[PDB]
Amino acid sequence: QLRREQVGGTKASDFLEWWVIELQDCKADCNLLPMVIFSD
Amino acid sequence: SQQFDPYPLAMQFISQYSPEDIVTAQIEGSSGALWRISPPSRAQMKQE
Amino acid sequence: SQQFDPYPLAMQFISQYSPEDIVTAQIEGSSGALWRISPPSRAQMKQELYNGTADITLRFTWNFQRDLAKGGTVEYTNEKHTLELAPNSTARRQLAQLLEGRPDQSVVIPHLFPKYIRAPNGPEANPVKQLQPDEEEDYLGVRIQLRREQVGGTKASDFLEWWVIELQDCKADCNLLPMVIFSD
Repeated sequence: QLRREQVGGTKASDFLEWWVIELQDCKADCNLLPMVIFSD
Repeated sequence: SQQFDPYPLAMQFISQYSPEDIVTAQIEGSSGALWRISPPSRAQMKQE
Repeated sequence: SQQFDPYPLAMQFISQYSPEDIVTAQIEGSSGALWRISPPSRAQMKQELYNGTADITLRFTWNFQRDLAKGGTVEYTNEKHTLELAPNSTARRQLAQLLEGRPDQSVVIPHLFPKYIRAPNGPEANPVKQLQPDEEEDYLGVRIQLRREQVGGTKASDFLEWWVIELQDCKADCNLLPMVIFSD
C-alpha cells in the first residue's frame, strides 16, 4: 500500500510518499510481519 | 511441532535445533522511512 | 583489442582475462535519489564554495561487492580518486553558481571517472595503469548538473534537489556511464 501525505501545478510529485507492506492474511496485526529464521 | 504433524520431515529438520536456537523478526511494515525517488525517476518508473 | 593497437601492453594485460571475466557497469546518472542536505549545511557549503580560503576536495569512490559462495577471502574492494578544487579557480567558481538554483546552467570537471578498473583479490581496486599512461589525464571528464524541482521567504532551500552526472562526450547516452571493471 502506498500511503501518501500532502504538503503545501503538479498534483503527483508535490508531496510525501512511503510504502507499507502487510501480510495477505492479517487479522489485527497490520503492523507485523513474522519471519522465523533458523540459526545453526 | 504440532503444526507439521503429517511430516517426518519436521523431525529430521526442526528437531536439530534447540527452541532458543531459533528466533523471530517482528519487522514492522508501517515504519518504513520516506521514499526517496526523484520525480524524473518516478515518472520513468510510472511509464515503464 | 583492436582499439589499443600500438601497444604490446594490451597483450600483456588484457590477454590474461577471458572476455567473460570482464564486465561493465551501466550505472545511470539520472536516477540518483533526492539530495539530503540540511539548509544550514547547504548554506555553509555555498559559503565555502563562494568565499572559501582553504582548498577543498571532491572525491569519487567506487565499490565492488562479490560473492563468497565461490570461495574467496575478501568481499569488499574500493578506492577513491581525490581531486582538489583550487580557491578562485574556475571549477569552484562554477559549482558555487550552480548551487544558487539557476535553471539550466551546468559545469564539467575534468579527470574524474577512470574507465578500466582492476578488482583483484585484495582490497585495492587500483586503476589499470596499463591502458592509461598519465594516470591523471587519461581519466574521463564528467558533467555535473543540479536538476531542481519546485514544491509549494526563501527562494533557495524551499524545494527539491538532486544531482545528475554525465560523461563529457555523450552522444545520445546521457543516461549512461560505462565503467569496464577487471576481475581476477
